[PDB]
Amino acid sequence: ISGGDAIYSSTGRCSLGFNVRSGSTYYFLTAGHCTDGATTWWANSARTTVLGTTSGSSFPNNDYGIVRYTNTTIPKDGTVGGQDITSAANATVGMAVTRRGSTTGTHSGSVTALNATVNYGGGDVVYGMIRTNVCAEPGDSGGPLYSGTRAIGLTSGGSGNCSSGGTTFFQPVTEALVAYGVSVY
Amino acid sequence: VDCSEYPKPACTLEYRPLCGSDNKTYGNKCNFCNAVVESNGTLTLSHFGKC
Repeated sequence: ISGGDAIYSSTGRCSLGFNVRSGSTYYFLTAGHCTDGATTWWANSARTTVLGTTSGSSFPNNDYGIVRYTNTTIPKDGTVGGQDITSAANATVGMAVTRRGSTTGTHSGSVTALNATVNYGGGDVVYGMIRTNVCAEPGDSGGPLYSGTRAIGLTSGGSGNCSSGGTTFFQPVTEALVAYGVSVY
Repeated sequence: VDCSEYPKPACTLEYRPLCGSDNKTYGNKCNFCNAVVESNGTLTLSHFGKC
């Protein structure tokens, strides 16, 4: 399973952001809003292949969660689809980035602004977000935003759609890596 | 589902679909309620789940 593939919790489907690890323990990052309230994650809609259980979740304010893998044999590749990711970097205005998600697949664009606040309502406001002109649609939540072999963010939310164009905001991945003490591979 | 606090300039992107009266599957409640507003109240919910 790699970055961008679908993930299912009890309530719905999101996308795997990046495979990360600390020591010998593997985990995957995804969106906090997908981790909130889910305990087990599976790799298919029928829930027959278990991936693992939620180990941490930060949403609203930030928008990242991590899941620790309990399935010992599924392949946990350090890639996004099949692109390799070898390090993490901070986003910058004008950077060319690409996102992959389980509903729309891969789409590209550029970072247009940093540190934006997005208010999703009912007290769910998130801060510190990367804004871009890449589109994304329901189910794309938590997939990776990367540039080249560099991990940059996790999809959190946006508006528009891919037929007509949209704006998507992403949680900077460096912050999640450092909150959990893990790293990309 | 109540769309009274909409619209919303942005939606989270988890997929938990709903079926609208225009036969389109809406990928989550935030996207469905933003389209009810954009239609000035004429779209309604048909049933939960994909159409």
